Amino acid sequence: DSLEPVGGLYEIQIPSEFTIGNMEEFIQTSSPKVTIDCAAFVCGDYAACKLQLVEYGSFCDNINAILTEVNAEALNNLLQQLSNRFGAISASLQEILSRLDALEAEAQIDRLINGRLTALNAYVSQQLSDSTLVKFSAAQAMEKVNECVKSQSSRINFCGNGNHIISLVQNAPYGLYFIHFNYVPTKYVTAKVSPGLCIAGNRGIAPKSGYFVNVNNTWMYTGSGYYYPEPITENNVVVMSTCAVNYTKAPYVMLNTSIPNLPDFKEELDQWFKNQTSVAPDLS
Amino acid sequence: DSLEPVGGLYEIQIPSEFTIGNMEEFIQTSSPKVTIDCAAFVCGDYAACKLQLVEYGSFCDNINAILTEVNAEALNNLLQQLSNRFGAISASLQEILSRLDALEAEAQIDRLINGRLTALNAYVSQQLSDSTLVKFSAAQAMEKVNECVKSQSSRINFCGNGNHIISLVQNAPYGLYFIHFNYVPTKYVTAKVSPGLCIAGNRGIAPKSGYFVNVNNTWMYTGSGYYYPEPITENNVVVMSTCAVNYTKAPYVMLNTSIPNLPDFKEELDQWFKNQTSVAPDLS
Amino acid sequence: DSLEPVGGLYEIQIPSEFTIGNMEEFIQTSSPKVTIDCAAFVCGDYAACKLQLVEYGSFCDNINAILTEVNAEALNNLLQQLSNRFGAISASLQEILSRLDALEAEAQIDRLINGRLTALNAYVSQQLSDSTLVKFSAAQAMEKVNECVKSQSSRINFCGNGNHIISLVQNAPYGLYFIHFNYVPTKYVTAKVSPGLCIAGNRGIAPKSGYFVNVNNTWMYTGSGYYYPEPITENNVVVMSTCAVNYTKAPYVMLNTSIPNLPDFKEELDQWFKNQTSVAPDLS
Amino acid sequence: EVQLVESGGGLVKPGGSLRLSCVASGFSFSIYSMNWVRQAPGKGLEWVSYISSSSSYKYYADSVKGRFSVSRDNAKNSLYLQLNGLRAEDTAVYYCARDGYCPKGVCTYYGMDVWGQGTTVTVSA
Amino acid sequence: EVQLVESGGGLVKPGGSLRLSCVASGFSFSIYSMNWVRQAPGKGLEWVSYISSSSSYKYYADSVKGRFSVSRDNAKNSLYLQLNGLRAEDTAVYYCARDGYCPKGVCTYYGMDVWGQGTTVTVSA
Amino acid sequence: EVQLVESGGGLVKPGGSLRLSCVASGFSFSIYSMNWVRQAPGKGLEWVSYISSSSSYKYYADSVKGRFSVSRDNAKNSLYLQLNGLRAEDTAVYYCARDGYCPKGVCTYYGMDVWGQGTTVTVSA
Amino acid sequence: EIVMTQSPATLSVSPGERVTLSCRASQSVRSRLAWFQQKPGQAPRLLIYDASIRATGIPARFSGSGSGTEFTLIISSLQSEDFAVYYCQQYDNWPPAYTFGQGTKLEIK
Amino acid sequence: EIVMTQSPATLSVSPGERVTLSCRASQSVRSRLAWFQQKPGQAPRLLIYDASIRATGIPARFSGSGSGTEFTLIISSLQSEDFAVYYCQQYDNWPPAYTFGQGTKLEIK
Amino acid sequence: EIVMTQSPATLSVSPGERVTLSCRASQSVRSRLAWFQQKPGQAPRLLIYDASIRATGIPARFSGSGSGTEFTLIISSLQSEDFAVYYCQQYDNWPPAYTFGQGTKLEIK
Repeated sequence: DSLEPVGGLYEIQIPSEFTIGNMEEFIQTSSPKVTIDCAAFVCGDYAACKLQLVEYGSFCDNINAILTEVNAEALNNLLQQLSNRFGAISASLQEILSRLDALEAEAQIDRLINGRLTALNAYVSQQLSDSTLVKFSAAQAMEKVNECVKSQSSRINFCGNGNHIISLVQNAPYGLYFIHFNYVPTKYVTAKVSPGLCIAGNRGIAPKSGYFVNVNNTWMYTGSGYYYPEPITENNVVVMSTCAVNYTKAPYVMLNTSIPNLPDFKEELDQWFKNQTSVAPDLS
Repeated sequence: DSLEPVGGLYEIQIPSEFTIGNMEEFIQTSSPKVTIDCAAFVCGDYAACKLQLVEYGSFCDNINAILTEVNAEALNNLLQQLSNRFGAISASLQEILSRLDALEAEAQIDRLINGRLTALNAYVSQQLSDSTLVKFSAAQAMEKVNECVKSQSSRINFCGNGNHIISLVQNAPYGLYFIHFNYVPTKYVTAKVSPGLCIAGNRGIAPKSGYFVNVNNTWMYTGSGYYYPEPITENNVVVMSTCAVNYTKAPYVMLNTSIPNLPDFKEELDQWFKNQTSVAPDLS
Repeated sequence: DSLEPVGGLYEIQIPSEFTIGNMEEFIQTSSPKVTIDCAAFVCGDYAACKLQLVEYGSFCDNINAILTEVNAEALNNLLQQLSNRFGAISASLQEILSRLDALEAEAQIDRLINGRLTALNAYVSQQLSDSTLVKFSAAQAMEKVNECVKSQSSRINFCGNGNHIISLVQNAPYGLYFIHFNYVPTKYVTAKVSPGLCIAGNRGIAPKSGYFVNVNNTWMYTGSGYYYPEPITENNVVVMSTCAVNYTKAPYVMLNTSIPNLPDFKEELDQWFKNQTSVAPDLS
Repeated sequence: EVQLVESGGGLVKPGGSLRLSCVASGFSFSIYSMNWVRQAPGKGLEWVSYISSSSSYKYYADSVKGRFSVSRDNAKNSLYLQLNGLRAEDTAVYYCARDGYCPKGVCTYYGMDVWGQGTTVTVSA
Repeated sequence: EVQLVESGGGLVKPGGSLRLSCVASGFSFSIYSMNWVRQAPGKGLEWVSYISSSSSYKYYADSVKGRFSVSRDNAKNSLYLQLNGLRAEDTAVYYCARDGYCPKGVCTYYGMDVWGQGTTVTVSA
Repeated sequence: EVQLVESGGGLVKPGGSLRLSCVASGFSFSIYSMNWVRQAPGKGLEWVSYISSSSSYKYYADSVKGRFSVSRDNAKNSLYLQLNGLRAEDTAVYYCARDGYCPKGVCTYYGMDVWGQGTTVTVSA
Repeated sequence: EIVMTQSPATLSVSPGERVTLSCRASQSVRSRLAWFQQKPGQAPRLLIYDASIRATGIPARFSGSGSGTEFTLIISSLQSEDFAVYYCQQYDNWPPAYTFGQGTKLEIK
Repeated sequence: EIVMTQSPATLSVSPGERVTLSCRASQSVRSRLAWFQQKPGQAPRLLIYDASIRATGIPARFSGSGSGTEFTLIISSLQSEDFAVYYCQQYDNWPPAYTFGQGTKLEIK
Repeated sequence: EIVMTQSPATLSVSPGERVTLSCRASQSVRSRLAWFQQKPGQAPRLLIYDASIRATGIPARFSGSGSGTEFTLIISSLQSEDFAVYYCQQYDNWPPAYTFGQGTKLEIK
């Protein structure tokens, strides 16, 4: 009765009664084939946007292959010439002014095209992040086929809840449909558990596939899956070299995405910014 | 003995013959260092594109740090002045026209540059999605080191196929090379199994690490891993409080990426679109 | 005896003494809510960039919803008219030259805006990949709650190291804090193990939840979790139909992201490139 | 209900031209991708052309590349195929079918569920 | 310490205009998103408006859309709210609070931890 | 076979200038990133400069930043290093090494597998 | 609109008693839930954010839990200064559209 | 070019008999495989898509399975109206390059 | 800057003896480490990259291991031609900023 707790005293629940359970779950293993109509994504039906977006190249083919994972008389002469010179100048200014309006309208269409390609790239990245989570989910379904359907699992709370009996799997659209049979604990005994016990302060023991439960102020052993206290023997314990606990701290890992450097906009632009103030010539 | 099936009747295969297996497996745990030459990715060797891409800033440094995870005299005087005025006008129109051609060429280069930066961003998101899938594969290799190489797994069909014996691991380029030894079932007995049995409708039982197999029209027990029917005793069953099945359904989850609804292009563009029409002055 | 190794001979470590261990680990299960400003990100506080970026559309609302997963008199008269024609010509040239300067400045701001939207898309892509790895890490924490906290695991080196006794879980900021109690090996026996043994060249055996260890030049059985060699009986072996190893190789899978096939820049541009050279008209 | 109707088929001398039309009805034609598939006399099905809902991405089988042109008019809910330079091998029954859903430029694929009754192109001398 | 002080509250006739100010002190105002929250007499809190650190994205409750306008000046560490077309229901105590660290345009949310003491807007005839 | 050859080494007075050339042969120089590494007399290796295949991204060690300039001519399969403002510390044997595969602007790294034989730069009075 | 309901709006409690305040959302707000305490004539004080993370300086007796549509604030050892009005707030999606709970008043006994 | 091969091109079957139609792709098409049925003088009818998903209104007796380069269509209880020509079609990669199998004819017996 | 510390700088070994050369990093370079061998009067020869991958043509006796801040090069059966100076180099982050170790000289015994 000189057994002493090793590792502390913890109140935990040990099953005392069970019922047969049937859990039915779907696990996704694939996705529909997804491609992007980049012209329809960015422009819709607007023909000016699509016409300007043609000049952006075949990036949709590249995106979609990523998604699918494959003295007086002379004055009259001067008046005649001035009419032609001013006719050619006025005509030239119109051609200049028409090309300036075209450039400004195309620049504004480019900005909305470019902004909607940033939204497009965010969606392609989201599609790629979902298809990665589907691949993670497809691996979880294959682990349950191997360990729940093609065999019986000793893992508790893996093929549903409780202790595995038998599993069935059926094809379902974009995944697999599992039917699990278990006996699940419906009632628990809140028991006083020590991780190990020290004998006489010299020799420590650990419960072999079970718990050390203090019942009626004496330390007894019970199986972990069912509350049935029983005397501590050599068949249900493991001998520890010492009854001192070896404490360990696993590394602390938190995913924190780092913000990019991205220098000041004006300072970076000033390396090449040609801000000119063009001045028209003075013509008499 | 009035033992009724609980949960239905299912035909499943229980091993009856095994052979020793050797499975050799590669699991990738890392990738080679990948960076992007964005000037070469977008422009290739085209120097007119690489000159214009310099003005796009240091986005490659940002992208690559993400990838690596760190009243006759007067008339002659007028003719002299008119020759200079038309000389200055013609010179100015030429400078304007040269800057109009430059602006149109640069705009067309910016459209192919922007389209190829959208294909660049798709590749970066694909490379970041393979980066997470390799990390997922690196965690699966560390689970096999901990549970197959540094210990013996009680999980069937985990360290290869069948029942684990011993595993070995070697370093392979960008991964770990596993060698699994196990006894895999080569022949099966198709047995009629009930997940549990009910006795007189009062108390149900569940098989403890095994199967309830109906053989010769009497309900028997067998271990799950090997087909050896035996009488149902209290050592190989778990008593259920009731023989009614507790049916549950896990929530249905399908990854269906939401489409990023964008406004009508023309309606959004019309908030700021300046579709001016410029008319040259009338000059007689 | 005529027992012969099947599968080769390997030296592996079998535990011979243990100590009680306490491992404390944090597993991240969530992340803070993250949104992008997309205007402070790209422009900072530069007002010209913000004004030009307003015309890029509402992509940030789209990106953030992805992130949150929702005669004489006549000559004088001619001089008066020429002073007005040159007044209107020099006025329009100034208006043209002001719109040419504006268009060139806006083109340069667009280039740096577009470059920082590419860096933005790389960050949104990195955030989506990190939030996928958190979901993968959140599933690992739920597996440990189900199999280490809600039950006792038979998996060695899963709830920390060694053989699971009991686990506790606490809420921690953006995750769960596990405390694992187990008995971990502290000393091992380097034992010569064969995966199986052939008896008389006819029938092979496999060690049932243990190892075949050549001790004192005779083949003996030991449990895998503790080095206690014992005679080979029919209770600790599994009978193989033949003592020939069935060699299999898992498929070789390495994630190598495919480089997009972008055309030559100059040719794709030349599909629509203008390359005009505009000449001013000759005016006397 | 939801159906596709082909027209514009008939006898055509070799090297001639035909204009097949596939007017859709019953579904949102403006967002679906469409295909042309031809069935030669007593032979399997051959995919001719694919056109996207935005008409920007058109694809052709190599056997018809250059000589065949696909077009659509989502306002008229009709699909067209220009059969230029018709050869002997182009004698077939020409089908149109839906391919991709594409509700907002994002296409998902569920098979060519809807087909037209076809039209017959006979190219002989 | 870290504080928000709000002013510009008082009596306003129905249909009139009032302008609230929330000058921030003790923290980097230029990188925090801010909120306006009003508490009606003997009622729960209501979120009025959100403004980002770059001022580019401003959001409003549906009940105040159009009539209320939010602005900020990160050089003066001030937050403003224009109460145009004040009605009877706009009688409340108005608060300002921080809503996002946004150190470089990338915003993380840790609750509206810092509030202001409030100011009272009484709207009656 | 796959080789790098340095040239342009010799005696230079302190504060002077010298230009190093590294003509590549046997491999696709135009897609490889390249490095300059110098070995001081009886000392360890020091990385000088990195230049990308497209020449757009050039990087330097801080001990040579500003004073040394790296350039390449993928048409000539040559790598150059301009040694301006040579000091006593720049006396070394200069190596060019092959760094990143970069087949289509996408770079993968497999070590500095190929090195040159080097050239000696002796900077003394 | 994500309507958020706190029931009951009133609770008569005594010092040293554990009290749980229930919050529900008409839709799943995941873990984007915050808890506020508003003593009379004072601004709201953020107690819990992310449904379970205590704000700095918040006493350890205030504990938050839950996710989705069911949330709870636990005050393990109620004190004389906890007799305030307690709101829950949701900040789940984008754009910002923040809805509070109607409050829960702790009345002395 | 992914070549789709169906063998045998002909099958003599009787009503109530299980029929398996095999399809092979020269390259892995993953799960982008569809099954079509073409009764004489009629357009093809989509039976299975994604190699295993029945199209709407398709009877439960038509079952699809497989992935990669081996695909099968199962007609569990063949009926008198199932005597038709059956093709497999692949739509794996981008751009669209769709190739059908040469068909399999179910002859009465 | 990441400093490569390679100690001891000198090692007197005999042929046929296992040799371990230790490399350490002032901060984690993950698996971006390479091993170089420099015989006198010759250029460095890359032995290992990615901390454990042998370069092509490198003998099987040169083995690399480690990650983060601890790296080792194993020469299982040292030969007469392995008496050279050995460096470790890191190429972890972006931009390129490459730092070598001071070297380790293998002296005959």
